[PDB]
Amino acid sequence: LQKSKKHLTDNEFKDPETGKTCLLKAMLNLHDGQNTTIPLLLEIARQTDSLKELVNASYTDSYYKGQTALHIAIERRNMALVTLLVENGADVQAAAHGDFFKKTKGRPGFYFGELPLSLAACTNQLGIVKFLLQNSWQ
Amino acid sequence: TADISARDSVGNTVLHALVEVADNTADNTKFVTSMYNEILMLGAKLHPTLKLEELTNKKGMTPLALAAGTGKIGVLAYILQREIQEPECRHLSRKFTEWAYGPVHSSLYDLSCIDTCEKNSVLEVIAYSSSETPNRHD
Repeated sequence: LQKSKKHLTDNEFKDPETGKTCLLKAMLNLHDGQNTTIPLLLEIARQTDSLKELVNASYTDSYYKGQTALHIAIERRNMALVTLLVENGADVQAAAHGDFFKKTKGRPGFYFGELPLSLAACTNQLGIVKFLLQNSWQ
Repeated sequence: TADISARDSVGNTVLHALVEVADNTADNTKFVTSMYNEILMLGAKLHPTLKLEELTNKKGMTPLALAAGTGKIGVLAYILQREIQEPECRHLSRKFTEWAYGPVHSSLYDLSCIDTCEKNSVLEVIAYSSSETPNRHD
């Protein structure tokens, strides 16, 4: 990806029908709380330009609309990955709009309030609450 | 080596015999369901291509249908909510999980031999039971 751009090519390597860039895919398939590609995939994005569009990225589908990779780390109870991503941007105000994330609907879903701070409060992650309010960056 | 698959005079395999011996008391139920697991798990280590629970005795009854025709609710509850977490004995699970986003988790119960199946459905064997047939109603 060095030899073309990494920017659109990662955007073209977003999983179609879901919008998953490689970042969101990583925390989904974790092993003992770490993939060991997550540090690397951040290394590809920090050297080569446009780091924001990997972490600010989210699902594109209407059913997980707005679920950034930051939401994933909060559900999987990984204090570290919440730290790692918020260092590299990873907006703490990303609205997980998707129908999975809306009011009860009479269908399968978990409503927490669409925002990562509300996810942590509704997940029994008090450490992640206090972190997201006084971390260092955002 | 003993034969997990072998049958008695009345055709009952070992697992059928774990059903005949159950008596709807807690200590028996605690045990038989424990021992039902182990041979049923052992039969995946040795002879990994059998599916013991599909074995039918002289009366054409499986261990599940025999637990339902004979009023064995504790064994029935075990066989139906059975979830085995071990990798090579996971296919022998029967209560699965399809997703878990936070406190929510969506379970899947197999419906083999409950719906309008071929030989003896657990609903038919319960619904069309003789009147003695303890715990018809439970």
